[PDB]
Amino acid sequence: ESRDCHGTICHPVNEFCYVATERCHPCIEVCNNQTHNYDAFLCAKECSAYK
Amino acid sequence: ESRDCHGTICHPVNEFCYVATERCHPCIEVCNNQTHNYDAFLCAKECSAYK
Amino acid sequence: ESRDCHGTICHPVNEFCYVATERCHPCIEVCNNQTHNYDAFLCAKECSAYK
Amino acid sequence: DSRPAAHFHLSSRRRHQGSMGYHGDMYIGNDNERNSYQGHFQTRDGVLTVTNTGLYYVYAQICYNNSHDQNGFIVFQGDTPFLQCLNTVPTNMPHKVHTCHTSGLIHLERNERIHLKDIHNDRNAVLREGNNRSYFGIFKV
Amino acid sequence: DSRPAAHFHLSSRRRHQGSMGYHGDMYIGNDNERNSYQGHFQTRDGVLTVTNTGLYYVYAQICYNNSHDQNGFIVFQGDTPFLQCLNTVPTNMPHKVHTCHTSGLIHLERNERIHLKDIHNDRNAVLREGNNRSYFGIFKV
Amino acid sequence: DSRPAAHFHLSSRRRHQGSMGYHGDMYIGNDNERNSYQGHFQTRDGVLTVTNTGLYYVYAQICYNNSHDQNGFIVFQGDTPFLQCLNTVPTNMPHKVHTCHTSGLIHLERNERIHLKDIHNDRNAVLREGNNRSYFGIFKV
Repeated sequence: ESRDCHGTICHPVNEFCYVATERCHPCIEVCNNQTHNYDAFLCAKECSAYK
Repeated sequence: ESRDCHGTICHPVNEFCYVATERCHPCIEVCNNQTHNYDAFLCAKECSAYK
Repeated sequence: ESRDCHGTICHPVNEFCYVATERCHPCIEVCNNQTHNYDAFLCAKECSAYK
Repeated sequence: DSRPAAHFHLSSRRRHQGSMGYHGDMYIGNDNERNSYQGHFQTRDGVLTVTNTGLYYVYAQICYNNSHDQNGFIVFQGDTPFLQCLNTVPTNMPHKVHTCHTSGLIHLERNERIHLKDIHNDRNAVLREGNNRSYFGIFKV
Repeated sequence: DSRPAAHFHLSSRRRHQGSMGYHGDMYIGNDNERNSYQGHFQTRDGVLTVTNTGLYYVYAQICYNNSHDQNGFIVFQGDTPFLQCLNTVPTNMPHKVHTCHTSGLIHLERNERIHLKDIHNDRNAVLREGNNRSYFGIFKV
Repeated sequence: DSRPAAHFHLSSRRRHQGSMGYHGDMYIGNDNERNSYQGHFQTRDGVLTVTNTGLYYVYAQICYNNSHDQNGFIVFQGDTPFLQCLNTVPTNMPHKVHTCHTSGLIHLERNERIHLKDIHNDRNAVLREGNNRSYFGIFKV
């Protein structure tokens, strides 16, 4: 599994390479149910190892 | 008076059908003096029964 | 030194005429290190008298 | 020499009551000094009238400078809302400045009209002579 | 009479799997009633195919109405992302509505294709018949 | 074959000092590989020079990716700010990405020039080869 996001290496479990920002993004922002940024598809596909 | 906002029925006194969001909107957001969203025209025309 | 920003006179030390807003702007917003709006070039060129 | 194309600097607004509950302020545009469209367009009270039927590309931009979370405007084809732009800028921060730009193709028949209206009333926007922040224009394709 | 120009009202979306990991939803556009481009364009499944090689100007706009901080879409030239629009609207406020508009020149050879896809999946956007908030169009220059 | 039309991928920026206190960074654009405008445009140091007088439609887009509340850029007609785009994205959230797009008609006489400059200095924006997030272009109407 490659965490290379435009040269920056994301955290192997807590981060993913977000297409919108082209930066490493915290998995908690898309995997948490209470937050307004919850995205089930992104959490399932980009943050499999999270939690 | 019709509170039908794209099929959703707004609260008869506390809500109005907001043209910008095409959703039911709280009257307090446009009728409160302290808030930065205060709109006297909208409050007068859309939220007559509020307060 | 002219603090005339579209007819509005800015505070001589604590404000500057911001090109983006065309309004008087607080120098602390661009001169403070902790804030996310810190701009060293703007602080140096627009807020020489600040602090 | 005249050509069906024009660029307008939005210089003022007028209160206006619409066909179907659209009571937002009507934006008024001043000609750019190099505009020349005699026999192709006619403009009165912020309404542009097309002389000959054709397919026209229109662009419109309003630069808002107020505290409200939601802002936007409408381009009307006759009395029908055709193009629209909307911005959401949250929080109570006083320094909110943002441009809202949209465009599209509008087939206009002879004597058909377009005009530009805000969604809200008494919303501060940048309006001035030779405006380089809020403008709108049209040209035949 | 037919002309290589068209305005499309974005009326629905479809799940779509792309060439290079672009799995965002594909936007589907309905013809404006005054469209007439027989022999210039062909449209199937949200993909527009160009009949003759030429230089085309394209504009695209999606009006988002969801809670997410980041939203955006892509205009594809073949299977290559060419034009893009992105908005950041922060805070957990429920009333987020904003249009994202972009445009550009795309040189298209004969039988080359363009299509419109969101960056995300299952993001609420304004999609309806005669849409005046999300639309996209094209005309030859 | 050459035509007065071009699409530019914004690939870098340069420090630049303007006529009237406009000291924002100058954006530099690379040709799209299908550009062909010999005898219609000339480009040096981010300044585009028009060969023949005419009415040109220009579009410009910068995709910002920084923490600042306010961002924007200017399209210059000669040394006069003509078109502008501005975005306000509040809060201290680190993940701010947004495109700012504007366009308009610019009547350019022979040897007149246009160029693209940011309002600020050292603001991070998306700049790269074959840029599909920040671009600008022009074509004669």
